[PDB]
Amino acid sequence: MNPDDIVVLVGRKKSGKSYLIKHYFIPVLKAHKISYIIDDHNLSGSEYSKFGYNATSLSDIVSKQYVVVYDRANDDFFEKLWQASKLHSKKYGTTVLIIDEAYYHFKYKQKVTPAIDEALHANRHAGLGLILSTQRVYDLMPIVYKQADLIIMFYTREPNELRWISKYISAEAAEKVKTLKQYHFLIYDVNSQTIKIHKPIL
Ligand SMILES: Nc1ncnc2c1ncn2[C@@H]1O[C@H](COP(=O)(O)O)[C@@H](O)[C@H]1O
Ligand SMILES: [Zn+2]
Repeated sequence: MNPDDIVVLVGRKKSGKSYLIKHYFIPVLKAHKISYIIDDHNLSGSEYSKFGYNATSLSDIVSKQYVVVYDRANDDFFEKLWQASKLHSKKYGTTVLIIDEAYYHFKYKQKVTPAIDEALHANRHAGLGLILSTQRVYDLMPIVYKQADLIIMFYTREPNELRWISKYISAEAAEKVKTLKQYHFLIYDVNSQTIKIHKPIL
């Protein structure tokens, strides 16, 4: 794998999306001593509170190695977060920014600020990987899928979703996602146009 990859996770509630982040991605990052920042929008105790230092200021995001951000509010937040995260990776080296409700920052039809643009196109220069998760394929700007290194998808047969997957990801991906069993997930490697059907994690 690669710490500075953009990984997009797509699946409904209880599909196994969060489980994959909590019991695969997070433990493997830790084990390899890859630092991470969790931009957490779910609530006392954030969904990801157990997995890092619960930051209460921008300075905490820069200075703590494993950090959880409670994102429950100004509209320039991502720009602030992004700035803080860049300073974080200068200190800790390559860092994964984990965003569990990615449609907050990368929603379909939203304007693209320079920060969002850097996040999608220059993330390796910035020393920052991304793990973005969303409920439906069509929640995010199509551009996110074009810029992804890896796209992970759980079962769906929703026709709008299949059309988006064919159009912006892979028509072959759109074929295989229809037959995924519970907790199984398709991995599409954007760079090698490779598909792998992965079994449920242990
Ligand atoms: N091996 C497994 N892979 C994925 N999900 C599992 C597994 N075993 C149990 N689950 C259940 O699936 C939930 C994950 O759903 P989600 O909120 O989409 O992550 C967990 O909280 C468990 O209740
Ligand atoms: Zn956020």
